[PDB]
Amino acid sequence: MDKNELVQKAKLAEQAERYDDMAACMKSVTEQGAELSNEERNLLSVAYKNVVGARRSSWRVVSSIEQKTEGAEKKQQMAREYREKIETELRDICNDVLSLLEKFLIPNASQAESKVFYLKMKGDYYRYLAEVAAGDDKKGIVDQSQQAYQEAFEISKKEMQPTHPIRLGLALNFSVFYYEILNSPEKACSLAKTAFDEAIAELDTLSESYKDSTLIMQLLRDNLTLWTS
Amino acid sequence: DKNELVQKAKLAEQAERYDDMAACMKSVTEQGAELSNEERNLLSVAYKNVVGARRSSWRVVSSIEQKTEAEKKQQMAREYREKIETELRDICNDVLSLLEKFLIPNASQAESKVFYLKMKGDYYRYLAEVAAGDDKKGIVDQSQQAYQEAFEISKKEMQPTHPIRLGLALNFSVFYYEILNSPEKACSLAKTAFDEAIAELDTLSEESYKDSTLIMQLLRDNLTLWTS
Amino acid sequence: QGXXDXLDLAX
Amino acid sequence: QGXXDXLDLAX
Repeated sequence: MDKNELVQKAKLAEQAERYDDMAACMKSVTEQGAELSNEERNLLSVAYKNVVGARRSSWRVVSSIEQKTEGAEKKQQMAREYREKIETELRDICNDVLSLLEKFLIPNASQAESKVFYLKMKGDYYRYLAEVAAGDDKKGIVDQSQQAYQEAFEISKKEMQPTHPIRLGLALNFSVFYYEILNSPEKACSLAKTAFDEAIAELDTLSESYKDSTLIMQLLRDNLTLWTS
Repeated sequence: DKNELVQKAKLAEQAERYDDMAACMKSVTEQGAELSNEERNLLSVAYKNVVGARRSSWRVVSSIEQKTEAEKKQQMAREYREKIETELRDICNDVLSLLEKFLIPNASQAESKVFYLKMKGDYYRYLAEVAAGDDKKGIVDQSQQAYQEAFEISKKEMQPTHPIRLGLALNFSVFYYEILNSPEKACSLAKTAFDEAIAELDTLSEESYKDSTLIMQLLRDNLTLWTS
Repeated sequence: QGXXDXLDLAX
Repeated sequence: QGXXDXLDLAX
């Protein structure tokens, strides 16, 4: 249909809380090939966040069950086959997103803010795939995650102010990637510390978009508190 | 194997995959034996979640449609409403036929029979909310009939404080208010259920004090709200 | 809740 | 939960 109808359909699906519709709509808006405005970008991001978060949350519950069972092998095999089905639904969702990123969003993005956003998004979606990868495949999924956050990180150092929510959000996600996926808590802490400190200094760089920057800085410092004790 | 399927339904519940959980209990039901009450509980939990998601979505979208000043934006909403309704009709027809072929005819205890009768009134009532003008009166009657039957059994075989009998009187009185639009009938049904249960608080088990009294409060809440 | 929820009470 | 949600922050 028309790129407008599609967007309108999405905001309906979103109102209905039908997030798989919403992601189908926004996927096809993106496949039309034109650079996505902020409103479209955001609608895309919302839809897939809900669609994947459900699977992730489902995966966390079932995997922790398959692990906390040590009685009957029958129950444990049932739980494994279910964790497997879910992982499958999950690889699929990420792989769609990762390809929408490669084919359309990253190469069409004309402004650094938006480049940074979609690189971050690529880092997040490889992160997800990594939590669920095997011993063989995994060293390499992790690396694709790191390369993307790294690239996002460098553009945002060169091109955005240290208080921009998208820059801070990247720092927050990249630091959690260091702590939790790569086990480098030294790297995690300094990245988060640095980011907090740079935002603190150029504090006059704030604006109507501050409550958000300071909430994000609060979350970065919270991680520091938690990770050092 | 039933045990295998129930274990699956239980996993699906932990994971909040209610569609999965409903498919399992569908099958368990279709095996043809009378369901335990743990199974009756799982069947109900799953269809309540699956049908309720659509029923809430239908509301959001239907009230955007009939709150529209733009003919093309509204043809969209109309098309979506009806795609959601057909999802909803499928789910209700599934349940209704599970109720017709297995659950009601296999129910060997009154408490169980009354629960499944209530469920059939409750699933027809959902279909009545979403019914064209032409089929509506007929569906409304199916709903009314299942509740009346449940009501006549419960009066005869259950204590006025039984949570299932209370819940039935709650849902039937609402049906009279919102669907049949007989507030006078809604009110007497709910008043008398409430009174008969106060009049016999002796017949309350240590087990279900809280659950009965809670439902009695919801019955009263509707009284006060339907009175004003 | 638990025993109230699967009782599927009218809204 | 609008501008923060979109941002898909780490858990």
